[PDB]
Amino acid sequence: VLKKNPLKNKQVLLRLNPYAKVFAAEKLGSKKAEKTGTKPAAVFTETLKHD
Amino acid sequence: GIDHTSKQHKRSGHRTAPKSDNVYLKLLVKLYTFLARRTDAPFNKVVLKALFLSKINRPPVSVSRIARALKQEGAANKTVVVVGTVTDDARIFEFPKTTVAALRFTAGARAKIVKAGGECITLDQLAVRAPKGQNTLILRGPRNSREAVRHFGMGPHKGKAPRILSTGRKFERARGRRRSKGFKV
RNA sequence: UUGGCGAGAGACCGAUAGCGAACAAGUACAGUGAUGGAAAGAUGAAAAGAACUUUGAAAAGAGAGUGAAAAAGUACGUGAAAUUGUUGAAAGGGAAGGGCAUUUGAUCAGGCCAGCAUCAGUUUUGGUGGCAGGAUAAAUCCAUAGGAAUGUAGCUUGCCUCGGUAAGUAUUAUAGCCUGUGGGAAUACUGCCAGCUGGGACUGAGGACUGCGACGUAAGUCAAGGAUGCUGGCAUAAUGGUUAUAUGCCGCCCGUCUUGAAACACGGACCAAGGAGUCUAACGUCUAUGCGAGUGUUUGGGUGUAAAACCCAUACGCGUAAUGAAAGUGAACGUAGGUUGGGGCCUCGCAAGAGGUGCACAAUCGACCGAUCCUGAUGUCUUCGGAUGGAUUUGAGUAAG
RNA sequence: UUAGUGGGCCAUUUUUGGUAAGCAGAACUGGCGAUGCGGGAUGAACCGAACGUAGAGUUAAGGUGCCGGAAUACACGCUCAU
RNA sequence: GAUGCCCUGACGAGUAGGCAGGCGUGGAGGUCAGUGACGAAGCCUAGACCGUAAGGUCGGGUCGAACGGCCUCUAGUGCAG
RNA sequence: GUGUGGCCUAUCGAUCCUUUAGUCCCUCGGAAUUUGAGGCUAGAGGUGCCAGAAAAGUUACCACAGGGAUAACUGGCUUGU
RNA sequence: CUUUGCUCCACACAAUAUAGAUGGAUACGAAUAAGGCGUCCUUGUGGCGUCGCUGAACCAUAGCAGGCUAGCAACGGUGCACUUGGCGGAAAGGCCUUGGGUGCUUGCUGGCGAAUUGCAAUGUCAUUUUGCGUGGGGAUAAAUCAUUUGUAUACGACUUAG
Ligand SMILES: C[C@@H]1C[C@@H]([C@H](O)CC2CC(=O)NC(=O)C2)C(=O)[C@@H](C)C1
Ligand SMILES: [K+]
Ligand SMILES: [K+]
Ligand SMILES: [K+]
Ligand SMILES: [K+]
Ligand SMILES: [K+]
Ligand SMILES: [K+]
Ligand SMILES: [K+]
Ligand SMILES: [K+]
Ligand SMILES: [K+]
Ligand SMILES: [K+]
Ligand SMILES: [K+]
Ligand SMILES: [K+]
Ligand SMILES: [K+]
Ligand SMILES: [K+]
Ligand SMILES: [K+]
Ligand SMILES: [K+]
Ligand SMILES: [Mg+2]
Ligand SMILES: [Mg+2]
Ligand SMILES: [Mg+2]
Ligand SMILES: [Mg+2]
Ligand SMILES: [Mg+2]
Ligand SMILES: [Mg+2]
Ligand SMILES: [Mg+2]
Ligand SMILES: [Mg+2]
Ligand SMILES: [Mg+2]
Ligand SMILES: [Mg+2]
Ligand SMILES: [Mg+2]
Ligand SMILES: [Mg+2]
Ligand SMILES: [Mg+2]
Ligand SMILES: [Mg+2]
Ligand SMILES: [Mg+2]
Ligand SMILES: [Mg+2]
Ligand SMILES: [Mg+2]
Ligand SMILES: [Mg+2]
Ligand SMILES: [Mg+2]
Ligand SMILES: [Mg+2]
Ligand SMILES: [Mg+2]
Ligand SMILES: [Mg+2]
Ligand SMILES: [Mg+2]
Ligand SMILES: [Mg+2]
Ligand SMILES: [Mg+2]
Ligand SMILES: [Mg+2]
Ligand SMILES: [Mg+2]
Ligand SMILES: [Mg+2]
Ligand SMILES: [Mg+2]
Ligand SMILES: [Mg+2]
Ligand SMILES: [Mg+2]
Ligand SMILES: [Mg+2]
Repeated sequence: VLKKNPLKNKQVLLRLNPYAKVFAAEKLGSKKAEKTGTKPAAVFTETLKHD
Repeated sequence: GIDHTSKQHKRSGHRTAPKSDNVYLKLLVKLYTFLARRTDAPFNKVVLKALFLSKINRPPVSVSRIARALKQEGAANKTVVVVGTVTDDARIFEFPKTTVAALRFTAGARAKIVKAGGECITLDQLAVRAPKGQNTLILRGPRNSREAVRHFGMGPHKGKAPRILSTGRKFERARGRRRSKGFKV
């Protein structure tokens, strides 16, 4: 009789999507990426700054 | 606004009820609406639609047409069903046994079926015997045999009959109907 | 047999109708004449049609009276509208009228008006948290190499209101800056979160249960298939209706022909009443109904409770055969054909399907009947007969009505 | 099976006659005619958008000194006209 | 009340024109053993109610003899020109 | 092989009537024969307003239905002159 | 000069109806590539200092919509009525000032009251206009018609006289 929006109504969220409980619990919306120390080639930078 | 691809509020263009005010036909329709909804049988949906048809779409079925149908292989003991009137035909001599279900029998048709050992039944008696259309054979009379259809599509080279009251030598056989008088058709 | 005489009737008209004429109507009246030709019905049961008094020259008024009623007085049933008088109410700076909304006044019929909390649906406006990317921002910052000038210190000359300096010189010194290279961050910008919270507005359809979920060890509970809880005032003109007015904004005059009308296009001053797709003969499509290879009782006859209803023989009409100008001839090779589709039914399959049978209907190839053109057997009033077989020919045909 | 119609007109683009025309005549599309609504003061046809009755939100085209709902907003310039 | 009740989804501009469902008028068959001199019909009424509307209903005034609802039939059946 | 007129793209004509060719066939309805007439199939005689009436003017003496679908003023667009 | 009519003032009591009170319209002039305020002196188009960068100010502001009372400290603030003198004609109708009187004082410290309008409802506090009744004062006409004139004139109007 009445369309409830999952994005507002938390109960309806869980009805449609059982994973939402997990996603919220593990804070998958704010996952830290693993640090990497890659550096561009001279050529990449030399062309980027080229007049 | 909406850019409509189709015509809005378009009626289906099929009868959904008999135009007739015949009480008894309305009872038959109350029965077959029930069976068509509550069974899965294709037969009942077909019989229900046939009870809505106008007189011109329910042409009579002669008893010779019924007899011809029962000569089909594997068909001799099927209940023939005619949603309309079964008329007599004195062109046949030997009629088979068989059960015929129909809205109406002419006096002559009812005589001929019964004399051969057969049985004429109403469509409600059919319902009780054969609720899922079991072991039936639906027959339709010929539609395009009406006099009116001779005249549809009249035009040059179409080969249809002119609408004409009096026929004879002097009625529409000259200019336009032969090469000697202008041209043919 | 729309005249005359005498009768009986009606799904007819009801005084602008119905005959022109419901009435002293072919009258009054017009026209030299032929001719033309209206309007005009209704007091009350009964005149009981107002004696008498009074004002007035009188008409009349005012009383009184008659009557069920003079809101029936002959200017007579009812007594609309246009248009008018009086009274009452209201508004009014070059029209009036109208729409939406509310104020004010008047008027009027049958729970009314709100506040907070917790929810749900839709939405608006804030606060704040976590992440991702990019030159793994660029910068700033730190370190370091080099540089110069809008050249800092120092120095050298010249000015010396006696430090104000003007010009050289000098590249960090008693200011700093630029460029390059390293280093470590942060921030912006963009994006993501099934992150968290505050404020505001509109909505509350539905009406036992039934669903999908969530939370709980279960019991159960819940914000989960649409609002409940708690509280106040009033209980009547208070809300609301109506109406008049005021105010904001908006609003050209309808009808018509027209590409185009508010038009400096036409009709319309106003009001009542009347005022225009009808009936018939014969038809097309469609639909309903009866009966059905038939169908149609109603010309007529019989009968009758009398224009009704009821009953009916023989015909006749249309249909059941076509085709041809005509003389004429006249519809099964076959399971009334074959092929391709085809609803439904039948068989087998849990089902999908597969197979069988396939009416209506569609396309196509055949066959049959008539016309046309050929062919021309046996026969024979030797010119009739016309078998058989054909044809890019033709018909408003047959092929279980 | 049957109604109405068989005077059209406008805009963008292509296009003929003509000095040209709110002129005459064609092409394709969209419109007006038959259509209100927001905008263009006003207006058949332009822009936006097509319309059951209401409530809330958001916008189109066009706007935000005052008339008039909405910044006498922010920013870089240009312009002074007896 | 199955022409009923109900569930679900979508849609709604309109001249000429088409079709559908309704409202109203004179008269006819049937019915309500309908209303009425204790007031029928008509007329007046910035009084009330129902219907999107055609219209219907009620109160008050005036009035004086007839008139309505429903199911059908039928037309000389609806006016601003 | 080509040829059903002209290398291709134009060069032409209904109904009624008359007339010719063909079949020597059908009909003249009380029955025959022979003339005559009538039919059937294919042409010709022509309609150029070419889908095809048989057709001279005048009106300032004029009439009617209409037209701003259309001229004779103004006004409007245009501005060749 | 008799319906005791007219007027003003005070006070009630009615109505009236608001283009919209709800602490205060809080006074230089001039310039703006310049000023204001304070201060000093040779009084100037002077020297010195200081302010702005908005009224986000200043003033007022506590008490039953503001009650009833007791003290302290000042002799100040403020309201009302009454007086003194002055100034203001642009539309002055207001500004200032003297004097005494009488209240109030939240400058400071006490005592008593407030309830039930029930958990909000403008919750009524302003301002006009007019009438009406009481008491107190005050004043004691004209115009028009009709008549009349001709400097005037269609009629009104105008101008004259009684
Ligand atoms: C000029 C001449 C006559 C002409 C024709 O017959 C004229 C007829 C046409 C018609 O149908 N009805 C008439 O009354 C006149 C025709 O055929 C031409 C060849 C020869
Ligand atoms: K819509
Ligand atoms: K008459
Ligand atoms: K009367
Ligand atoms: K009101
Ligand atoms: K017209
Ligand atoms: K005219
Ligand atoms: K047509
Ligand atoms: K046509
Ligand atoms: K439009
Ligand atoms: K517009
Ligand atoms: K848009
Ligand atoms: K203005
Ligand atoms: K009746
Ligand atoms: K012609
Ligand atoms: K003539
Ligand atoms: K020119
Ligand atoms: Mg008459
Ligand atoms: Mg009476
Ligand atoms: Mg009368
Ligand atoms: Mg009147
Ligand atoms: Mg919410
Ligand atoms: Mg109200
Ligand atoms: Mg306007
Ligand atoms: Mg025109
Ligand atoms: Mg018009
Ligand atoms: Mg004009
Ligand atoms: Mg005209
Ligand atoms: Mg006129
Ligand atoms: Mg008239
Ligand atoms: Mg009328
Ligand atoms: Mg037509
Ligand atoms: Mg034409
Ligand atoms: Mg026309
Ligand atoms: Mg034109
Ligand atoms: Mg038109
Ligand atoms: Mg403009
Ligand atoms: Mg504004
Ligand atoms: Mg519509
Ligand atoms: Mg009648
Ligand atoms: Mg009455
Ligand atoms: Mg009235
Ligand atoms: Mg009477
Ligand atoms: Mg009529
Ligand atoms: Mg009228
Ligand atoms: Mg009209
Ligand atoms: Mg003869
Ligand atoms: Mg022609
Ligand atoms: Mg014109």
